[PDB]
Amino acid sequence: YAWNRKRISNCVADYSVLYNSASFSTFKCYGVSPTKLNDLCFTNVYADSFVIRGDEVRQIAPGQTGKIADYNYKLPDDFTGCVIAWNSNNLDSKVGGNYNYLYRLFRKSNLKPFERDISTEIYQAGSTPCNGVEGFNCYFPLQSYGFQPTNGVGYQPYRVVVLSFELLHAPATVCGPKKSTNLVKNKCVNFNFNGLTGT
Amino acid sequence: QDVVNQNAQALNTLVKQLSSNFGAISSVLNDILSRLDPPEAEVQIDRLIT
Repeated sequence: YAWNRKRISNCVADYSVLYNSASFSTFKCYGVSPTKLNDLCFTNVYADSFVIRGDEVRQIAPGQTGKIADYNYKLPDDFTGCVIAWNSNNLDSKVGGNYNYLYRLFRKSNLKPFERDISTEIYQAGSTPCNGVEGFNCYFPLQSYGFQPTNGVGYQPYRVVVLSFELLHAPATVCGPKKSTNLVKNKCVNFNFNGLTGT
Repeated sequence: QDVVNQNAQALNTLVKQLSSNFGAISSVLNDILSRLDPPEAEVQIDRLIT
């Protein structure tokens, strides 16, 4: 419910370094082929990171259902970018269980794509206005997690980052290690200017 | 004058039709070609073709 948003820009990027880093549980790219990522020049790549349960990772896609993707996180249907997720259990192996995380049970208004749910205060469930007593028909949505090594291998904690980079918006700044080249004129040749391609 | 005007209007509409997505994720072939793998770019190019 509280995910960081690391705004990233003005550098040269890479993708192959993310191929041998770890066999992530899912490295799935929508709108772009993960093989060509080092050939085009993006515009203001974002970075959202958090940790969930390993079975819920399916909910991270443009138009899925699921309590997390309905009350915590929301993707647009025209999303262009991709998701990386890997089981983080060896570093998050607490035999007593790690309980430093929470998430929603129910929300009045469901989230628009990419909107922070800062409304992490008391929540009213039904009738009998509780006014901050957590009584009947007033349920706290924030429920902890069951992340421990004894839990199911599918229920282990998973670290996820969703590189959400928009395209064709401004002077591009995020293309990778493609090298420059001398400039010629008066010859019918190919070209590539910050991703703008043609001949 | 009507002949010239009608021909020019038809030509302009035809050449402007090149800038519509028709449902695809772009309006220029080279973009989809450099941005996608063939097994997926097939359907988008097909939409643009129709």
